[PDB]
Amino acid sequence: FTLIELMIVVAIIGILAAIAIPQYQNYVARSEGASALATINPLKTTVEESLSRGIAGSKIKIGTTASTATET
Amino acid sequence: FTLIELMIVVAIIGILAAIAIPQYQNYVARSEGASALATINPLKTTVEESLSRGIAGSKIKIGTTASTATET
Repeated sequence: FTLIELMIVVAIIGILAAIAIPQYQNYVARSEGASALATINPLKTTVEESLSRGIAGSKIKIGTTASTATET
Repeated sequence: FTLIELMIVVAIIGILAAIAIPQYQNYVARSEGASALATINPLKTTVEESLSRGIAGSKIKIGTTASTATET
């Protein structure tokens, strides 16, 4: 092992560092907003259809309970 | 043993000395800086990933304790 060998390794370590890391939280925030909008968008169909069929607005709830003829 | 033998030995001892020693603390300092940067560089990934997944910034600590769903 020579000192030139180790100094070249140190220089290449420094060069391999310093790689600029761009902003990434904006991408995550935008994806979260898109996911939320895509999650709550189909619920417009449920509310509108239930209101069209006469189901009371107070009877339109959120859950996995089996919807009856009066509750959705 | 002759005096010329010993004087040649003394002269070669003096010649074998006087070898200039260049600066070396700069190399050690540069290697230490590179090692520190390479040590703390991967911690950027941990912090960014934990913040992306919603883990609170105050919950991102340093240690070998097993990270839970809320602490990293």
